[PDB]
Amino acid sequence: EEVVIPKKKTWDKVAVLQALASTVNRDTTAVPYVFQDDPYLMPASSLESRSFLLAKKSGENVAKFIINSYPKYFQKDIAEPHIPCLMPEYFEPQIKDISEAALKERIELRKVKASVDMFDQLLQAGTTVSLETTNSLLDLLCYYGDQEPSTDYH
Amino acid sequence: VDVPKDLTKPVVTISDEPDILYKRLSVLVKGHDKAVLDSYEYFAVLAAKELGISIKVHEPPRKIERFTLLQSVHIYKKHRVQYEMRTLYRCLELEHLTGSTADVYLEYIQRNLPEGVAMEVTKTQLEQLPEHIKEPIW
Amino acid sequence: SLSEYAFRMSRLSARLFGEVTRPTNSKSMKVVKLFSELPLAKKKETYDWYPNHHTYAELMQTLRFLGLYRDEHQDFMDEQKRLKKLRGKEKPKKGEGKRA
Amino acid sequence: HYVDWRMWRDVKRRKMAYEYADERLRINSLRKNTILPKILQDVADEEIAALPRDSCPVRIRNRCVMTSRPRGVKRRWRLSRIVFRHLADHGQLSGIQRATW
Amino acid sequence: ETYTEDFIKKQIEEFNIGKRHLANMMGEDPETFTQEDIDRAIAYLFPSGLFEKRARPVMKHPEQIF
Amino acid sequence: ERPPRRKALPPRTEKMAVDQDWPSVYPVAAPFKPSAVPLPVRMGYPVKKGVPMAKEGNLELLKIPNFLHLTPVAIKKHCEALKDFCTEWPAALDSDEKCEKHFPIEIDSTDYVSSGPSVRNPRARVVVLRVKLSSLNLDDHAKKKLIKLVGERYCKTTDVLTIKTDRCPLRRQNYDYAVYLLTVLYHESWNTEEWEKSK
Amino acid sequence: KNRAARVRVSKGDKPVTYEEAHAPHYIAHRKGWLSLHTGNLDGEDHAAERTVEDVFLRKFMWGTFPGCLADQLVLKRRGNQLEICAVVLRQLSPHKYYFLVGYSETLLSYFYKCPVRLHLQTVPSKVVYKYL
Amino acid sequence: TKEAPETDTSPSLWDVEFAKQLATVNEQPLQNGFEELIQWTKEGKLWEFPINNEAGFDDDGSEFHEHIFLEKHLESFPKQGPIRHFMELVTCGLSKNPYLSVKQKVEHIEWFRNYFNEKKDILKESNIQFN
Ligand SMILES: [Mg+2]
Ligand SMILES: [Mg+2]
Repeated sequence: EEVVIPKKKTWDKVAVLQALASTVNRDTTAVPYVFQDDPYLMPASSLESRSFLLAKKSGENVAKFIINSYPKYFQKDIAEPHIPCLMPEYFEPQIKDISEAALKERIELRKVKASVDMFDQLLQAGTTVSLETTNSLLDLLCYYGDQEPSTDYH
Repeated sequence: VDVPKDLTKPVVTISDEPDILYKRLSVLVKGHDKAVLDSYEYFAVLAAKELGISIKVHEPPRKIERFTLLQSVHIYKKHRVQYEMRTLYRCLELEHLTGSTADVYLEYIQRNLPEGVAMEVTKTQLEQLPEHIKEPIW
Repeated sequence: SLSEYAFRMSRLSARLFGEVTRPTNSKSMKVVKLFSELPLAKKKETYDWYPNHHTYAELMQTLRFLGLYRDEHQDFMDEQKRLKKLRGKEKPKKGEGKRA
Repeated sequence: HYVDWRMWRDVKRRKMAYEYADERLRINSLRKNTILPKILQDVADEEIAALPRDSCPVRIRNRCVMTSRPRGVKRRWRLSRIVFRHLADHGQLSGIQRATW
Repeated sequence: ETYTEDFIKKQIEEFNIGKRHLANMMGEDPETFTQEDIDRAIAYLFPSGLFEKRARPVMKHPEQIF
Repeated sequence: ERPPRRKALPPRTEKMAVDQDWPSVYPVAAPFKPSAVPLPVRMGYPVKKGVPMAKEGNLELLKIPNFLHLTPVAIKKHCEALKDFCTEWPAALDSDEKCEKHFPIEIDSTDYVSSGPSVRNPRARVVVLRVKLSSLNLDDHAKKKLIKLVGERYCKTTDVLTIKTDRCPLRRQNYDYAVYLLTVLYHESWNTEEWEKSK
Repeated sequence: KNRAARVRVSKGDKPVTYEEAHAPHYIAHRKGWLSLHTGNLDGEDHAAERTVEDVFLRKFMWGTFPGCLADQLVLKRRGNQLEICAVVLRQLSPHKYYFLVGYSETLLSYFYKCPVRLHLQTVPSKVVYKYL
Repeated sequence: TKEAPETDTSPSLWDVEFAKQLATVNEQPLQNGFEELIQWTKEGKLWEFPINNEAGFDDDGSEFHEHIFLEKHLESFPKQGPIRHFMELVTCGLSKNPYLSVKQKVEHIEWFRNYFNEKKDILKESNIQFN
């Protein structure tokens, strides 16, 4: 005798959550979910709607500013599996040698002023900068108009 | 009136690989509170019935851990404060499940596991004899 | 106190299951126990026993200087230390102390 | 910023012991058997004795992480009996109640 | 705290309106929902292990509470 | 202060119809919000000649792990959406005896769900393999040799060989080791050594 | 006489909340636990790290929302998530509350490497259970 | 369309920036609780269910035989004698250790290979031949 085993079914990690989400509809008595569900904190106007979200976004920026200003305080990783997105971000070039390979870093970091100054120094030293590296510098310079991209704070 | 006309359903693709077969899932859950375990059981049994799973529930005996501490900061040894931690149990025993069914049910009930309740899922998997053991080589 | 058959079957099972095969006394069996577990110093309970008090203290001190954390305790000892200067009980200069 | 200098000394001992644990384990294995020659085991006896004193795991003390109390500490919470009771009596430790039976 | 008769009357209206939501939540008939079904629903929705039953969440008719 | 203090709006439970779609109000697990739950639920040990405290600002109701997102209506609707993910148990395997005939080996593994930042649990690596020796093609000599090699892993009453493996860091490695041990045990049992004549 | 976590009778003019009005022998009879996690269940690990986190979070929230908290926090842990439920007052402007929620949720998620949510419930004034 | 795109060639800053604007047109605030859980799951912040206690941890894709059978590393050592017996005990312990990676177990053995090489003079005095 033979028993037929059913074929396995495979879905994405978020599929079950998406199936449960389809079952529910928008609650008409509630304000948008992003807001705090509290009578005192619920937005009561179109202007408050915008401002309350802007205040929350400002808080998130201030926290991110502190996290990136003091990485030391947020370097103890207790998460399993590791969460890359919840780690501090390092925006400063870590290669201090004057070379083409070290220059590529500054272009990846989008340091328009640092990259151009280093490219000039590299050219004055007389070392060879690859066409691809020079083209990458032009992409960075042309896109941002030789101006620094906006940052949180200096 | 403002109802979505069509809804994007999550994509489930039937694979070409045979599914796992589970003889039993023993979902043991621990909690300090009995009423919370009662509500979770009602949830998990109702979910199993609606999904066609065969579920049997029994209550393992509770475990109470007691330890003693000194009541005063200094001296007065005769005086003690005794503390306890109560761990209550509910064992949900599923039977004759498939790998896909078990995955769905487990995700659903584990995502809804209330705060302060742990789980230990023992999965018995039906298997066939390895090809090497079919006959001796010597 | 084993037969030749029993002894040789025990040695085969030990080889099959990965146990010690050569005759080893209880003293030398400690080497197996030493390398089968982590040293006590290497267990996370041991070396991560304390929370990093530097991180907590330094983080919450920075957040106070930034205006985002109110340290009621530190405020209490800053008012006391301020009233002691008006009273004359100020900390002396290091080296240039009362004694010499 | 540790509670006191005693806690700070234990913090350094736990760190040094961690750094030397593998080397100490390897040398002790040479000593804790009757197989190897006694001449070799004598050299290992000296080598482990020459390692820094604060690498010895027996010197570590389980102090209360909050107050540094060296005795009366519950190992599961790493808290002194006085600090544990403060948190338990205020209902801030999950599932811990007063025992009466 | 003194409970005037108007206050009690407002509490009764709230119980009757709340009773209909509780039947709607549990998917039962609002018209045959009894006090023993209310207690069963409240126990499921708000599970409390407190040993003393007078400390547990309750949804009773104001006449029996006040 | 130019205007009067900001006044809290009335609770939105006063706008809720008695025939609403409640699962839409509490779609997922959330803390008890007295302004969103249209129930006059009270909690708290009453003071003398008093009543259990009202729900607004009630810390006891906030401490309960509520099941407002798992009402019988929501559960039935949820499971209707999850039926697409399930596969059908083979109808042939009606009884446990039928399962044993076709699938003699049983592998037990355990998963531990705890709360915290780390999912790791060292107990999850353990694998248990159980197989009845009657399902294996063992002659008289082989069966006797196997029972002697395994020792207490064999139970005469049930005739089940239990191989527990926890040597390797991972569960997949312990499973491969358990299957490997069964293979070498089977073949080694069949092999007859010359020293076996000293029995 | 026992002292632990007992508010002592005065002249009848001291307002106490329901939490602080119950002595430790009521922690599983009339009042519940202010934190729910699995650390203290039988066979469960990491009770120590959960405890340190609770002590920090209660102090962080006390100083981050100075003068706003109307009662003790309720700390909830479900799997990887941490949920802080705080009963606050209606004195601080809503803009400042939204700023502090976005700031605290972000700062705490990066500190304890987990998704953290803060659920604020506002009350007009401190809820008085009795006058002691 | 084009039969084969330049997948190996990395995108330029313009291509990366244009792909960020295509995300912005569809960007909306979270609509309900289920959406927040979905976002966290995709970001990697939330655990993936059903819970697997080894999620994200693989021991360098090592096989069971690499952990359990470590005699291959003992080849540099004498085939017979006390050192062989002692090392057999060392490897037996290491084979029973689930808390060490294969790389760490090899380090233990490698350290012994060097130690005995340094002590060959003592070993020769004890009538033990190493390498
Ligand atoms: Mg000691
Ligand atoms: Mg007394």
